[PDB]
Order: sequence, then structure tokens, then C-alpha cells
Amino acid sequence: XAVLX
Amino acid sequence: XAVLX
Amino acid sequence: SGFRKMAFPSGKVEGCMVQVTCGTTTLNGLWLDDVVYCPRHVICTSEDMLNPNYEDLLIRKSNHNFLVQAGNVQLRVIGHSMQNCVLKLKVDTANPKTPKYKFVRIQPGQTFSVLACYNGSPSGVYQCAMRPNFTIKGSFLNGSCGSVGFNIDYDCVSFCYMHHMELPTGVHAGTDLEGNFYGPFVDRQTAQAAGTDTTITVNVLAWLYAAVINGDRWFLNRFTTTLNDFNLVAMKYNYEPLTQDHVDILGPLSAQTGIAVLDMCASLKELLQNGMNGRTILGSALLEDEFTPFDVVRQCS
Amino acid sequence: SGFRKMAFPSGKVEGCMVQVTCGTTTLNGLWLDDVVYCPRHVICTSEDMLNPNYEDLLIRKSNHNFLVQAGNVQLRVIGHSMQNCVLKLKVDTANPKTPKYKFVRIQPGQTFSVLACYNGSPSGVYQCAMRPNFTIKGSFLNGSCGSVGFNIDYDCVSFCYMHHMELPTGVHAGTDLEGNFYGPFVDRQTAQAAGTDTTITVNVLAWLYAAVINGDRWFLNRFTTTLNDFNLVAMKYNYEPLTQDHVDILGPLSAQTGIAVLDMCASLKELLQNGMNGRTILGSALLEDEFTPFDVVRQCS
Repeated sequence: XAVLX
Repeated sequence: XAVLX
Repeated sequence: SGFRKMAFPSGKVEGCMVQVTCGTTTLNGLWLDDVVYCPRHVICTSEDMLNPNYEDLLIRKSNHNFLVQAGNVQLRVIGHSMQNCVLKLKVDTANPKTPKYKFVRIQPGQTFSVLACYNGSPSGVYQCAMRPNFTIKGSFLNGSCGSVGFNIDYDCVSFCYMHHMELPTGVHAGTDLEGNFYGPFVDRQTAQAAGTDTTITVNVLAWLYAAVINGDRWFLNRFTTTLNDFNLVAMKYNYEPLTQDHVDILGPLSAQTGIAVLDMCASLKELLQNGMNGRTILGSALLEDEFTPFDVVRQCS
Repeated sequence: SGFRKMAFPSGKVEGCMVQVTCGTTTLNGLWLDDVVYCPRHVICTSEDMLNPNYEDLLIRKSNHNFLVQAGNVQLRVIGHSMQNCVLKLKVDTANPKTPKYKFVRIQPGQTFSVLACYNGSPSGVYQCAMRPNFTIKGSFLNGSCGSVGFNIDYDCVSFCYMHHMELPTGVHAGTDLEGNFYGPFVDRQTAQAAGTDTTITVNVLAWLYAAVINGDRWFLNRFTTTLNDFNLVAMKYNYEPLTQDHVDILGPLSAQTGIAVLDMCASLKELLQNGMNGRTILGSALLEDEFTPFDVVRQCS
């Protein structure tokens, strides 16, 4: 997982 | 030697 | 003397930071003239985040769906558009603190300052390099998106980075100020990974020159090398190939210290093969690669 | 996530930097309300510098001997006085950009941001710790004197350092904003040396906690230790004794990570005795000691 800030 | 800035 | 990982003074960028809220989502925006720039995922909710269709989410919004807060004041949004992964909100007031500025898309290996911000309020400032794999090793928490990275030249701010996301390895990804990602990344919470990184060879060499300028010389030797033999060693240690362009860029430092570029490459080669053996360079026990030659010249003068 | 050596945003201090010229000597000053603070050796020439009598040099000056430049404007000096090693120039105009501010004298081991300035113009910003021997490892060139160090709390600037000189070891010495030197140093170009430095143990421990917060855990162990046995090891490695005050200050971090303070001391003990063996912590191959526990809590949140 990419995690959007 | 100290050197003053 | 002394050599520090130095950031640009951040005040000219502090004057530009605002809060953008859409629905329940709040992040930071950059207010320049009468436009606020921010990451487009501000129009997302948490379950839109696996695979959003941003065009769909945005066609369902109007100007009054967006709240911009500049410290005390609320700014009325009078227009909105999407450019790649950024939202552009046209507001009814030009930022009176707008600096002279440019938008720049930087090359890997270049450095910049990041102003970490939360809810429109600057938290801290630190120096970063764009890694060869187009991530940055930053310090970012929830709410930091829309924080920007920049260089300052004379008194013109060149904005080069806006923060969007964190990859599973703890590194960070974002866009230029036109909303184009650095690297292959996309703004969705899918499985993405950075490519294999490498060490920025020209920067390591520049920092060895900084060391010499500041009187760290234990790592020099009487040897030299050719560009090709050095590059054989560099490939072996996951360093980027050294181009003659890089060698030329190192010209002025070589000239100030009187150490030929390829002589410093021979020193780097033996540092790679032998290690440091308990010694440090400029207070580091690792070979540092987030100073460009221009950073070294600027700070050492 | 991520952990960087982060400085405070510098804009509130940038608004305060001015140029002070006396005769042929130019350095930086800090303009707060209607007073400019600067190092007193601005009233020196280069051959007054081995053993100046500052009272003599100053009684021979008048208000019009001092020129203060704030960007474009010249500020008329209407009074002048000496307080320890700083000059206070009363000017006819209150700084419209004066932040909420305090002057603080910090303890060794505390950290602060430095805004490096030349001719009244900020150059860069970086984070520093006051070393146990009351020097700082800064980055300062000719003309940087009068550059200040500060912390920001909410939106109040606590000024704690003004830069005066460089010792032969390449480290730096200066005063609080009342002009009292940190350490035994004096503002003359005589033979002076820093005392033997030590490593700030509580800060190393705080940074190990930062590492754990960020997922670097290879250095933990199942062991523990007493404060006294740990301190025996620390003395052996030129680390500062760890006080129960320090252990308590580490309370909140211990609580967030669930690692008892003395357990982390056992990890530090084996790091000191074994080294890192080719591994890094938060991108460092050395044990870092310029993050206070409060720095770690602030940045990791």
C-alpha cells in the first residue's frame, strides 16, 4: 500500500 | 586562535 | 567553517501556505497571486481512495464545495480546475505576500528544501534530494499533503515539489507544481513500490570536496583512476555512473581545492572498497549524497 | 513517517535581521521593537582583535558612528549601550515585523535552529545542539556574526543564541541574547580551546525511540540493565551520565513504544560495545545525539 498523505 | 566571526 | 545540511530560509514560502477543506478532507495549499494549488485527492473520501475517478469526483463539485482558509481569513473560491494531479482554485483575492516565483521540474539528484505543514501552518523545514528512483526521504505525517519543496535563487522561489503520498518503504512521492508525479507513481492507495535506488555519485564527490575545504583529509590518496575504471567500481557498489558532464560540473571545486576530479574518484573507490574503518567525514560515518556541487559551493563559499 | 534533522520555519526571524556597520566592520543584528542587538566586536578593527578593551572602544563612539540597514531603509540610531558581549542600538523605528518573542538561556543538550545570515540577509537554516562543552557545531563564515539561534513555541520565538566566533577545532561559540557567552569563552582572538566534549545520552536514547516509532528495530534486545550499570558503560564511552530526571523525561516515548527506558539503555549498551556491524539507524551509521525527546515527540507526533 501506497498511502495518500 | 579564536577567530571572531 | 563547518558543514551542515542546510535548508533555504522558509519565510517567503510560509507567506503562501493555506488550508484547503473539501467536505471532511483537509490538507495544505499554496496560495500564489489569486490561485491556490493543492493535491487533487482533497476531493476524495477515505473509501474513494483505492481507485478514484477524479474527473467524476470533481464534476460533482462546485466552487462552494471548497473552503480556503488563510490564517484568520476565509478566501472565497471563484473557480476551480484540474491539471494532472493538482487542483487549482481561483480565489477572489491575490496573495499580498506572493514572492517572485517560478515552477520548476527538477532532475533526480537535485536537492531542495521542504516546508512541512499541517492545516496550513508550517511545522518545520529540512533539506531533501530527489532520489534516482524519484522518491524523497522526507518526514511527513497525516495532513502534510500539499506541503511544498523549493529552492531560492536571489529572491525568487523555484517551487519543485508538492507532497502527495508515502510508499510502503517509508519514502515519499509527489508531483511538480503542474501536478505531474515524479516517477511512475499514481495518486491512489494501491500496491506501488519504488524502484531500486542508487547513490548519487557526483553528490558524494562534491561532499568529499566539502570535507577537504573544511579540513577532513584522511581519505585522500596519491592514486588516480580513469572514468571507466571508476565507473566499474561504482556499478559494483550501486552508485550511479559518473558522466563527463558530472566531472565538468565538479570543475570549480576541483579548482578551489587543487584535487583533480579523477583523484577524488580514486579516493572514493578506496572508500567503497575499504570502508571508513571507524573514522568519520564531516561528522558522518556514511558517504553522504544529498549535497549537490552547487550546495557545496554555496555553503562553503 | 520518516525522521529528518528539522529546523523551525525561519520567517519570523527573517523579519528581524538587519545589517550593522561601524567604521569598516559590518555584521548582522537582530531588530526587535525599537532595539537592534549585535555582537560588540562590531566596534573593533582587525588589530583591536587580539586584546580589545571594549569599554574604551565604545566610549570613543557616538550614535552616528553606527549604521543600521534594514533591507532598503536606513535606521537612525538614537541610543547605544553595552550589555556583556552585546551592543544594544536604540533606533527611531519599531520593527513592524516584531514577533512575539522571549530571550532564553538554554542548557547544554538542548537544540535550536540557526538562521545563518550575511550582511543582514538570511542564507540558510539548520538545526544545532548546544554541546556539553558549550560549543555548537555550526556552519559559519566571515560576516556571519550576529546570526541567531532560536526555538519557536506556538508562535512565540525564543531566541537563545547569537554567533560570535570560531575555535581552532572548527566549532563555534557565542552568547545568549543578553550577551553572556555559553562556556568559558571570551570575544578576543586569543588562544582558546573547547573542553573535552561528551555525547548527549538522553538524546541518543530519544533518537533510538524515534527509530522504533519509524520501524527501525534491529537494535532492540530482550535484555535490561540498571541505571548504574548503564552509567558505568556510558562513562567508559564518553557518554554523559543518565539521570533519573532524564529517564522521566523519556517517559512519554517509552509509553508510546512500550519499551522501558532501561531496556532501551540495554540496547544502547550493546550498540556501544558491538558497534553497528554495517547497519544504519534512521539513515545514520553513527548514534545521533542532536534530537531532544521533545524534538522526537514533535516530529513523530
